Amino acid sequence: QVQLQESGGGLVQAGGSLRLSCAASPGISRYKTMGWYRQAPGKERSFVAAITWGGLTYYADSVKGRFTVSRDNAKNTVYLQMNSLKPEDTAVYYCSVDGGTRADPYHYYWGQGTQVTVSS
Amino acid sequence: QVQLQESGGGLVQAGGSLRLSCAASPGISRYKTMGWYRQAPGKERSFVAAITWGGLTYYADSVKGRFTVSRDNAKNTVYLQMNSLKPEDTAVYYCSVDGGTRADPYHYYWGQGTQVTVSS
Amino acid sequence: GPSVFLFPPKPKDTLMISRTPEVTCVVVDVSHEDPEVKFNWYVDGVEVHNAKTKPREEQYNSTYRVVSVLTVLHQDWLNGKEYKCKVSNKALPAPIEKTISKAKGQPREPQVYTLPPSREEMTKNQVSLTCLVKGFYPSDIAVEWRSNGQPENNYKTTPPVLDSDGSFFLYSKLTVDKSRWQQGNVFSCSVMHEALHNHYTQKSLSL
Amino acid sequence: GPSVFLFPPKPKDTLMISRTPEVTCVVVDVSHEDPEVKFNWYVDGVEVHNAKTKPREEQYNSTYRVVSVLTVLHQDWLNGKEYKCKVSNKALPAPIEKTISKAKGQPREPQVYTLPPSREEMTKNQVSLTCLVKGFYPSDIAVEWRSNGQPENNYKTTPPVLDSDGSFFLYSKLTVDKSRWQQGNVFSCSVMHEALHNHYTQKSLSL
Ligand SMILES: *[C@@H]1O[C@H](CO)[C@@H](O[C@@H]2O[C@H](CO)[C@@H](O[C@@H]3O[C@H](CO[C@H]4O[C@H](CO)[C@@H](O)[C@H](O)[C@@H]4O[C@@H]4O[C@H](CO)[C@@H](O)[C@H](O)[C@H]4NC(C)=O)[C@@H](O)[C@H](O[C@H]4O[C@H](CO)[C@@H](O)[C@H](O)[C@@H]4O[C@@H]4O[C@H](CO)[C@@H](O)[C@H](O)[C@H]4NC(C)=O)[C@@H]3O)[C@H](O)[C@H]2NC(C)=O)[C@H](O)[C@H]1NC(C)=O
Ligand SMILES: *[C@@H]1O[C@H](CO)[C@@H](O[C@@H]2O[C@H](CO)[C@@H](O[C@@H]3O[C@H](CO[C@H]4O[C@H](CO)[C@@H](O)[C@H](O)[C@@H]4O[C@@H]4O[C@H](CO)[C@@H](O)[C@H](O)[C@H]4NC(C)=O)[C@@H](O)[C@H](O[C@H]4O[C@H](CO)[C@@H](O)[C@H](O)[C@@H]4O[C@@H]4O[C@H](CO)[C@@H](O)[C@H](O)[C@H]4NC(C)=O)[C@@H]3O)[C@H](O)[C@H]2NC(C)=O)[C@H](O)[C@H]1NC(C)=O
Repeated sequence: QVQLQESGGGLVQAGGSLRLSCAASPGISRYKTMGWYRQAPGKERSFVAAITWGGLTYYADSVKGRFTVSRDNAKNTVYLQMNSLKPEDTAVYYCSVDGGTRADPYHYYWGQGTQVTVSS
Repeated sequence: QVQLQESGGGLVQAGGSLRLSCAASPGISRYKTMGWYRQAPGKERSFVAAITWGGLTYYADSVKGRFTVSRDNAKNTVYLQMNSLKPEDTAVYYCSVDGGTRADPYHYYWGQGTQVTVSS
Repeated sequence: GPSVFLFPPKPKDTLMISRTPEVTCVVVDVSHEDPEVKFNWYVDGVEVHNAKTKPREEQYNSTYRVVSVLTVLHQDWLNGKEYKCKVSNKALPAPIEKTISKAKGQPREPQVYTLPPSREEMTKNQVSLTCLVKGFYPSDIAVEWRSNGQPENNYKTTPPVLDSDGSFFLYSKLTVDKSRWQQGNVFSCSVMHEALHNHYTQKSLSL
Repeated sequence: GPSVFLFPPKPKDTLMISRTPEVTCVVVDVSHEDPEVKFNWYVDGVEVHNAKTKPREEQYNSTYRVVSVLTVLHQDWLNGKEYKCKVSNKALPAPIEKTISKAKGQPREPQVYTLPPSREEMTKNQVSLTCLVKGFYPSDIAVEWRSNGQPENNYKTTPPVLDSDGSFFLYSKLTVDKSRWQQGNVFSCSVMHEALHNHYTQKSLSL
């Protein structure tokens, strides 16, 4: 079928660093854009980052400078290098395949989500 | 590699009747619409008739009632039966395969053109 | 592949009880090899089976278009419930999501002002009576002219325009015989909008 | 399948010697598999090699957008010359053609009227000065405000609207501090259109 599997969440500390990974079924990712979103309990989805097939990168203001997204086009995986993690980064993170235009994304596929938790 | 190839043009007398036909290579016509256009010397390529994959027929006002379009889906050929012709019909007639909407056609492939001449 | 567009109800339809507003889900570019589509409708996530779908729609380009219309009750729409269309098609690896709802943000009531024809229009055979309607949110609104209660048909209204503070304005133009305005007739600009309390407001204009 | 959209020059640019008008050809949905795009431009059938082309630009959705800009002679556009953009791309069996032109039909000169703020608006903090512009064809038009010579920027104008006689009309609303209006300043609604004498007209508005 068509799936997205995140990996790499877990427990981290304020000022620590985590690297998420996201693996896509063959094809569903080709020539398409991948984004990272996050979801804290009771609140909604934030854009986090995104990278296009050509490599252009987009970031939410909350993570600029701190997070960096990256992607190996031929290996069908996208990464989210989170550095210098802070107390509100705690949420479950999802990867996706995106269309539309940054103001209005269209989500083709969603990942299952991985918990990232930071203590103080 | 000839992809459209009309056949049947020539010289006719006013009030006569001619059949144009047009056969497409396999595939290029599959699930698509075929049209007939014409061009008089010094004039512009103008719509004549069209027949859809599903069978809807469209005619320019100049030819309503006088011409009738038809298409054999299994043979990838379209026919244009011209009846009661007069000198203003004299032009090079082209078959085509079309997209877009009757106001703004997109032509996938064009025929070679066949001269039809009506004398007085 | 097939493409989906989801349309809100017409503005008049949301504002009068005698009309029936509807949400419309359009699928274009559906192939001849796979012409069958399934519609699923969800009102705030819970499925409803009340929509009516019309037969396929062969286009000029030999593609099929399919439309399904879900009638909606006025109060749901004004109260902000979300409407969701789900389109499944064998030429589509996954179903498509479209969700539509009333515009978000605090509603604000229109202000109505009438402006008489410019004295320089008085040389013409007809004069223009203008209704400025400003300050309202969301953009759905009904504006008409009447005299003596019965309607007036030679009028035109502009689309809503975003003003610099995020609310909307528009203008309505009624043309009458310059005799009519000299005659001494009273004309009325009558407007309905969801933020009004007494179902309408009107302002009059006369020589 | 890539798509092409073809855009006219800005109305003011076609009416001033100091401005340079352009037609713009936009090609969307250009794949990474075939990013190569060729533009051919034809003015009433005659090819020109004068168009200036921008490098491709990937969008958020991982497809390319390529634009080609052709400068135009003012008189050519006003006189009805046809402009044609021809786009070829390997994902595409035959090139795409789009053609643009000034609208057909007898030009009609705009009438311009200025309408003071309504009486009932003078209780508000700012007031609205209205410029009604009607009876013109084609719909291309430019509207600005000036006071004492210099431009006035807190204005908004509606799109043109089709009237019942085939002409167009619009309104522009300039909002000024109502201290200034009762103070007695003079404001001007300035409009350019091809059917105006010397291409412009102005009407003033004061207490
Ligand atoms: C990936 O992401 C891409 C980038 O975001 C995205 O590109 C978008 O593609 C769509 C097509 O799918 C295209 O939509 C068209 O928009 C036309 C108007 O575009 C204006 O305005 C928008 C904002 O509203 C701007 O973003 C555009 O850049 C463009 O701006 C203009 O730019 C020029 C040149 O720079 C300036 O000079 C202008 O001043 C400036 N204007 C403004 C307001 O800023 C619109 O006309 C098109 O509609 C026509 O085709 C439709 C078919 O979809 C019909 O339904 C509709 O009625 C129109 O039909 C046309 O009607 C004409 C007269 O009415 C006829 O003469 C025509 O022949 C007829 N054409 C027909 C029938 O085919 C259309 O809506 C977006 O513009 C484009 N965005 C950008 C930024 O380029 C991709 O879609 C994304 N792909 C995927 C797969 O997701
Ligand atoms: C084969 O032939 C087909 C038949 O013509 C042709 O289908 C045409 O396909 C195009 C593109 O796929 C599609 O274009 C869309 O048009 C939307 C508006 O459609 C209106 O108005 C047009 C005329 O302007 C009518 O022709 C339509 O039928 C439709 O009529 C409305 O119908 C409803 C119910 O029937 C009535 O209630 C309405 O009153 C009536 N309106 C009328 C008559 O005026 C337009 O919204 C779409 O644009 C949006 O999506 C684009 C993505 O392509 C964006 O680029 C664009 O900027 C718009 O973005 C949207 O913006 C919204 C807010 O403004 C956001 O909320 C959305 O999220 C955002 N969506 C995005 C980004 O996806 C689009 O222009 C035509 O409508 C369709 N024609 C018909 C008749 O169905 C096929 O293309 C042909 N195929 C091939 C291969 O050639």
